[PDB]
Amino acid sequence: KPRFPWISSGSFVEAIVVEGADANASVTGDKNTAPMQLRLTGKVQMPNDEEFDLTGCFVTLEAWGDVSSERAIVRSRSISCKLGDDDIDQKIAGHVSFMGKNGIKGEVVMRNGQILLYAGGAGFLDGIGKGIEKASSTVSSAAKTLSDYYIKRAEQYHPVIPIGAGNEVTLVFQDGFQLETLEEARAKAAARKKQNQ
Amino acid sequence: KPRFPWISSGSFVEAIVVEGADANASVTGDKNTAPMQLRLTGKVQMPNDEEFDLTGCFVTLEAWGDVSSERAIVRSRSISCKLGDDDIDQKIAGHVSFMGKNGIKGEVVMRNGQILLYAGGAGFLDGIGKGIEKASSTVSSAAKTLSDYYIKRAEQYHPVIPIGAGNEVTLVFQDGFQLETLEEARAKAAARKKQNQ
Amino acid sequence: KPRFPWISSGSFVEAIVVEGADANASVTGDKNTAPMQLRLTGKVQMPNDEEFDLTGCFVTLEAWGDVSSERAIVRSRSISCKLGDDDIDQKIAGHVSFMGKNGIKGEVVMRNGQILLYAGGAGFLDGIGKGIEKASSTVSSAAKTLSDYYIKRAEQYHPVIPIGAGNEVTLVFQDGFQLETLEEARAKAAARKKQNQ
Amino acid sequence: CAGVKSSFDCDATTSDTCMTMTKANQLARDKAAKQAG
Amino acid sequence: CAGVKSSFDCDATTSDTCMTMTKANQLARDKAAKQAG
Amino acid sequence: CAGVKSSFDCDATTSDTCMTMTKANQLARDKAAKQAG
Amino acid sequence: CAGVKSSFDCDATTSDTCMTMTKANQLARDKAAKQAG
Amino acid sequence: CAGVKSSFDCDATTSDTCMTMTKANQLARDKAAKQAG
Repeated sequence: KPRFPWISSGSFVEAIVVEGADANASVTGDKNTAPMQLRLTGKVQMPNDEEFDLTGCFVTLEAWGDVSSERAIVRSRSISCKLGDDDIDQKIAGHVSFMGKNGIKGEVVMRNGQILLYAGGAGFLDGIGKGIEKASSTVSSAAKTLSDYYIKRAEQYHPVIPIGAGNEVTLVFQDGFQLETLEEARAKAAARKKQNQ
Repeated sequence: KPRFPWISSGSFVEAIVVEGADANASVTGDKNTAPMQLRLTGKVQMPNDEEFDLTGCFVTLEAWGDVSSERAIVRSRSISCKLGDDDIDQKIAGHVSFMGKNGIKGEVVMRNGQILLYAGGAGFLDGIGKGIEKASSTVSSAAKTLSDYYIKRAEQYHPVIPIGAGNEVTLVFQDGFQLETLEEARAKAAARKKQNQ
Repeated sequence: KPRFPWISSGSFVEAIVVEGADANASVTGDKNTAPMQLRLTGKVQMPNDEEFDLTGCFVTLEAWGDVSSERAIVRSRSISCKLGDDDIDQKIAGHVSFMGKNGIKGEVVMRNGQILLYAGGAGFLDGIGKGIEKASSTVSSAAKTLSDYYIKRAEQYHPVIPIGAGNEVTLVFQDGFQLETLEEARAKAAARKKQNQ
Repeated sequence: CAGVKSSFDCDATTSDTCMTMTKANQLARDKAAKQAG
Repeated sequence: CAGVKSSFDCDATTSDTCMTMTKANQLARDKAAKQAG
Repeated sequence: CAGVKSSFDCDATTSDTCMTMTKANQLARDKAAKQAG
Repeated sequence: CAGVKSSFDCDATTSDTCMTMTKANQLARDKAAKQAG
Repeated sequence: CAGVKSSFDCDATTSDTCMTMTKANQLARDKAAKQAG
């Protein structure tokens, strides 16, 4: 029998986020993502009231944003842990749930304030100019150009989700796997490469 | 005979949702979904008044939203359970019914409030400006630009279904299958790979 | 002779719906359907005043909606029953008739109320603004933008047929078939695979 | 309005009484024995 | 407004009580033993 | 405004307290031993 | 209006009396024996 | 204006003190020995 018990799907464990990232909560969030990393602080809960001890192990993540629910959807990248003299480093799949719900709750921040105020002021100058430009018998250009430029410049910004510091979160292993040491991995790889037919 | 009785189609069992997810209740819900996980708390009911005991086992799900019925349609991904010393991890097909009806009942939440209010105020400024822009002999630009920008920015949001915490739900195995251990599975796989012709 | 009498086409049996589903009563109902399941509570009626006893057996269904007749058209998926020690699980074809008529009678529910009210109010603001925008010598923009957005957002909804709880329905086997045990099925499959030429 | 009649004659429909499907199996269980008798 | 009725009949929904999923596993643990008994 | 309700119910969120990730590792270190005990 | 006559002459139609198809089989059962006699 | 809040909470940023990178290496040199101690 192996020293590492099999990890079944749906096993969960709580943890503390070490360093946070700002989620690119745009329409293309899932492509241009920002990594983040968290440390374990509990014992993994196996499904039938079973526990295994992984603590202080690091998990590398890779997350984006979702503005509709203002929660930062994560995607686990790798598991890292160094027990005693042996080393663990594997690729796993999972997510993080905060306060009993998927993702991590947070607020949205935008930087359009001053730029939008300037654009509105320019267009207001356009409106007053066109109003004066009406009274006749039987400024607008500066406003239109600067308003177009300000709109094009302010369009660059996108919602950002600030998540990090030392909040409490919970990690879930969406797919089951088997923990195995780096030396064990290299021994297997060599055995497979041997083509022992 | 096997220790695991055959599971027939239509067998149902009640359970408790462990962690919930926010359903992307949009026109493309079924593609960009959010996983969720629940734990068993009862005994599976076989069709002819028969029962088998699975409790504390975990089920991984993968669900989206449906705004018309404001119910979150789910789709079971895998079954996980660790009885005694042996391990269960299989791919199954099924759904979840809440309060005797398909899906899980919930409400809809939207974040368009402030943005729509700002867009309406800008367009109201357009209306009053055009009204003043009429009285002549025998603001509008700021309003049009900011209104277009606000519409484009608010279009990003989509309905979200908040489901989770510790509500009571019922799981149904839509298609029949056979429970079988991971060791049993690997023994079979090797037997098939042997090509015992 | 076999222990299971041949099932002829047109045989019917009454039953009780266990859990219900909300029918997607749209133009594309027959594709994106919602499953439902019901339990038997009677004796199948064969055509010439003959009966066989199947009770407590489960049937898995797969149904959509029909707004014109406000009846939920069903389509039987599989038959499941566990008599004594032997197991039944087969693919069958059939439908369900309620109150002597095809489908299950129900009402239609829509969620457009508040959204349509808001759109109408916005367009009413457009109308009053354009009326004031007329009186001249010899709001409309907010209304048009928010009305277009509200129409696009409300177009998402589609009629929904709420059917379920514990209503009384009747099941009809549209096509005849032969009941046969799972062990019998596997024995046959092996016999066919033998290629006993 | 609709030119042809717009009403049905059965006027009977299903009642979703927010009843848990777990009890639905129990409800069908005892009725089947009772109706058979 | 909607021509057909715009309300349901169940009128029962889920309550997200901001409850930590760690306690959710504990909540299901004791209930399962109690309901079984 | 939004036709359906525009507020959530959890009303709890994360607090970015401008805390250096170096102390974050230390903060998780002692808590893990304490919660285990 | 329609240029040609818009009415039929049979003036007889079916009556959907919301009658359960289970009784429909019973209704046809006894009538068949009676009409045969 | 922006509908959602437009401010952060950390409110701490870097200070470019026009300091020559040659002294930057020296600044890191002594601090490393001091923080280690």
